[PDB]
Amino acid sequence: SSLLEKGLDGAKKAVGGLGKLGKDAVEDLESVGKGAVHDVKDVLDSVL
Repeated sequence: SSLLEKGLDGAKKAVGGLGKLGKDAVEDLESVGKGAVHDVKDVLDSVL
């Protein structure tokens, strides 16, 4: 019972299967938290 055997196996199936036909979400999920970081970095430059 390894975490890598259940963790990677869970991704390639739930993520690999859902992320594929659901990849369209990943796009809208790529600018979320991933875009919130760089989003503040752009505004922070004006604050300084």
